Amino acid sequence: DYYLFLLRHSSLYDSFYYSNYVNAKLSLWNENGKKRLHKMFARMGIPLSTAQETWLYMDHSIKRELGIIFDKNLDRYGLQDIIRDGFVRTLGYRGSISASEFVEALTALLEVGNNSAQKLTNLRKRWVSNFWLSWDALDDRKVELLNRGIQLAQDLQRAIFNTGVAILEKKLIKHLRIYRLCVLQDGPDLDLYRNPLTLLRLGNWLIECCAESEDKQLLPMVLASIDENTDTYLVAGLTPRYPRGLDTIHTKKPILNNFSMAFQQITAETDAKVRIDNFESSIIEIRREDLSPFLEKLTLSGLL
Amino acid sequence: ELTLESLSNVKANSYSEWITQPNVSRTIARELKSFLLEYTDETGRSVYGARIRTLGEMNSESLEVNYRHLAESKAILALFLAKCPEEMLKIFDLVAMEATELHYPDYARIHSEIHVRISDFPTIYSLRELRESNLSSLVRVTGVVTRRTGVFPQLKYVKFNCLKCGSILGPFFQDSNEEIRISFCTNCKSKGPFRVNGEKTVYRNYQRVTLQEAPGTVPPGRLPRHREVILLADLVDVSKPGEEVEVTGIYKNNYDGNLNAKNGFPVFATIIEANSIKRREGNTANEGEEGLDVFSWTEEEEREFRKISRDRGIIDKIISSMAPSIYGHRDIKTAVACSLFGGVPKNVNGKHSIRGDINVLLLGDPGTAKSQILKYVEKTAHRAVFATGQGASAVGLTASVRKDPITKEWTLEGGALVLADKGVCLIDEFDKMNDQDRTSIHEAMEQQSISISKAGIVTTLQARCSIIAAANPNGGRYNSTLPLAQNVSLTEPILSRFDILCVVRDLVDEEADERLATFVVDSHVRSHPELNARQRRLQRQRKKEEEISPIPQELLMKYIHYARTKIYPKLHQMDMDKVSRVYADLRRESISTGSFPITVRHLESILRIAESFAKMRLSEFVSSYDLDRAIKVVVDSFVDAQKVSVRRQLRRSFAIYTLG
Ligand SMILES: Nc1ncnc2c1ncn2[C@@H]1O[C@H](COP(=O)(O)OP(=O)(O)OP(=O)(O)O)[C@@H](O)[C@H]1O
Ligand SMILES: [Zn+2]
Repeated sequence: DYYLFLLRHSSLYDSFYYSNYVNAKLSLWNENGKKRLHKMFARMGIPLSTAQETWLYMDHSIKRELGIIFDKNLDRYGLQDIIRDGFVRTLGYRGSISASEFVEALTALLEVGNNSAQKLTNLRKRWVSNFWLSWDALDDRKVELLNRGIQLAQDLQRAIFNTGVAILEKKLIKHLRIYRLCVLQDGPDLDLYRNPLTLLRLGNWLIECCAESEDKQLLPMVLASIDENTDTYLVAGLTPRYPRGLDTIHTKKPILNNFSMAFQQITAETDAKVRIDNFESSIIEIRREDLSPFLEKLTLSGLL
Repeated sequence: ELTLESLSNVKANSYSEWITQPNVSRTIARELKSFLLEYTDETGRSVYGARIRTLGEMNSESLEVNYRHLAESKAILALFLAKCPEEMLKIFDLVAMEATELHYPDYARIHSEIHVRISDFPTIYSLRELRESNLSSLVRVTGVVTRRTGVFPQLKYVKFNCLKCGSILGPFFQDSNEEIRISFCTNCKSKGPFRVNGEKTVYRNYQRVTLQEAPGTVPPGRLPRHREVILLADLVDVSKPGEEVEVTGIYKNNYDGNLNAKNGFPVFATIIEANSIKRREGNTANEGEEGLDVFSWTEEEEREFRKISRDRGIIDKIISSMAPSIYGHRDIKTAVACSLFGGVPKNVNGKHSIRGDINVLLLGDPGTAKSQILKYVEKTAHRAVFATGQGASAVGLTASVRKDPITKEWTLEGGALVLADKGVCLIDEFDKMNDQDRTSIHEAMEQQSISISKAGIVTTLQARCSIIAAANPNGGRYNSTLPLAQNVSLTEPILSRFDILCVVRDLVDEEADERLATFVVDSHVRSHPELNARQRRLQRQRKKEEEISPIPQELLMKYIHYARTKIYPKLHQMDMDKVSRVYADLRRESISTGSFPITVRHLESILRIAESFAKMRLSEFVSSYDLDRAIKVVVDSFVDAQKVSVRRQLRRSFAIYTLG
């Protein structure tokens, strides 16, 4: 299999387009990356019309020789790391599913499915409710729910890409000495980032984009998102990651997350209106008024 | 083997036989490949390598080769191509495919053959001056498309089968104008029934068109001449019925029984097989420039666009470069630039469509260079149509219904607004026009569509067009002591559809007159018509452009085309309260004292102008500067159309919004 997003349930062009690794290695958010991808597809010998067809209805001859075409061409563009081995499960005259696609469908089912304290309580209740929707999809009888999860995953990844290009083009990322800050205050569809998993998706997109950047640094990142209804920011701290294909000389116990201790230290000393109640200690909910001072304290907190 | 010196001497008393000899055709191919690989221009960059690189990216099937390049070096091959096109083109296509398979190996799975499109042939003929000496040679002819047959599949490798011997005949290349005639069998040794060998065959796209002579070329008062042109694959549907085109092709002859029967002499029919197509509809810049499309860009040109797009004050230079020889009238130039770049159309949930084009009106005194500005807009725009006054009708700016001469069914034909889809329609002397003809554009100005219900045809067309109109006030001159509604005859329904209105007044001022006269006299002095010389001409023509144009016009045309084609800015973060307050104030100050209709339709024009100013910078997001500039433009367009009594108060009242 390949490090491609939902290959067997979408086109080949879509798989190459919405991939974190390909986007990091080719910078598809601007025009140059799209032109480079078109040049690659032209060189490989696959017509642009054929690469946009559904996987089931794709040409048999092209599908048969995909491995050789990948092996002989992927090295020129630095994408030789997309080839790997995985696990594929098939049940009768139904169709093949890979483990990666299954976990993305499950995550999509988790994310979307189905006076401020009550507002937060209803959101948490819906998040609890989504658990049974994800639970039902593990049974072989309920395949329509798995298909629904696949569609939801496609839509969610499209939204993440759309927000990420806006973040990257306007230079919203601010490089402080200790960490890198990104606060999303205005824009469309900020109601998708009230869920921690969607913000983790966007953070994984940004970290993947930064890891392959020629700039050599390992600073942690802070991602903040506003909810108008609750007037609260949801703030998450994300650890840096080494490049995927880098050697094992640096390999060790991975970089440690130090945001929990810093958040507890700042919360204890000052009477900030923060909520640290999630299982993940790196995700907090801070009132709108306290965001700008609190972060300043974090700048002097250290351990980051 | 032979040498380029040895191709000069000719044998067989015919050039075609000399070219088709096996030893000559091996030197020709090598020389053509060396020309393709090793040619460099003045700057030192190989152009055909870049063209081949772009070909695979775009999944193109054709290559464009300039005749001047192949004539400057290897002139013998240029002469051979000029005299004998058919045999040279077969070899040149093969060498082109071989050169293409050096950048994109395995490209044969996309396209199996590469076609070559010749450009900039030196000699241009008219249809009236074609004679028999031009038979079987490459020619360049201008004309006007009249009628188009439509696309049908045509056989490429024709096969035959004979039953009594069961023989299958080898593939035959069809002439595309003469039916393949076979009567002898290699095996049957006698006449036998021949089948078409059903299935297992290769087809091509075929189309036919008729070119009349252009009215400008035809001598005044004489009948035009027409000819037939065959368009093969990759060239179908490029030309449209009504456009004016230039075709490079091969002039051929064929035997027709009816022509011999009627005339009474053994005369032959002629037809042109098209090789290259260039559009000339609205183009007056055909005097210079090289290529098949002067609105297309290369990679280095796109890089230069992105380089000059990040300079501060690009909008100011773009505005200053509009109609450079006209002095003053900067608001008109700003409106023209905003209309040229345009806005962004929108569709909300697939049920609510919002227009994204800016319309401009110019109402002014005589002798203020409005028509010259319209002509400049016609020249710069990619697609432009021109009309004036009583010379246009209700169905001449719209779709008309005609009986097809062949099919004999009622059919729809195009018009001025349809010929300028995604373009500009210019209407000079817009007030000296019938009301029935003027009211035909009401649907196209806002809904951007045309609906016809005539003679059993019930259809809706699409006209995404922008209108820049010029008019004269009542009495020929503007009374500044009167409101707008009494200086024009147009009513509210047509005045609301315009985005920007420019009132041009001529006033007595000694210093202004002196400056205008000095500028005009200097312009007349400049325009007086009295290494390689053909590049000395270019450098001298650039020196004159240096003074009054911050950027060259040829660069600006491609800049505008690229900006319109690629960029689509959005409005994520912006100040809603300022726009709401401005709209409410404008609505209040209209009924109280004013005669300029303001509705919800004028709220969206500010956003459209903001998106246009964002496009000017090649940015994907609208900032605060662009929105503020749009608000300032809209406010200045409203204040200066008032009476002299209340203008000073209105300007002061509206001055808080435009602080910058
Ligand atoms: N700054 C200028 N203002 C006005 N006219 C100018 C200027 N510079 C040059 N001219 C010349 O003045 C002449 C008058 O222009 P033009 O014929 O367009 O006037 P008009 O009254 O707007 O025309 P029309 O009635 O055809 O719309 C033209 O020859 C034009 O080139
Ligand atoms: Zn036979």
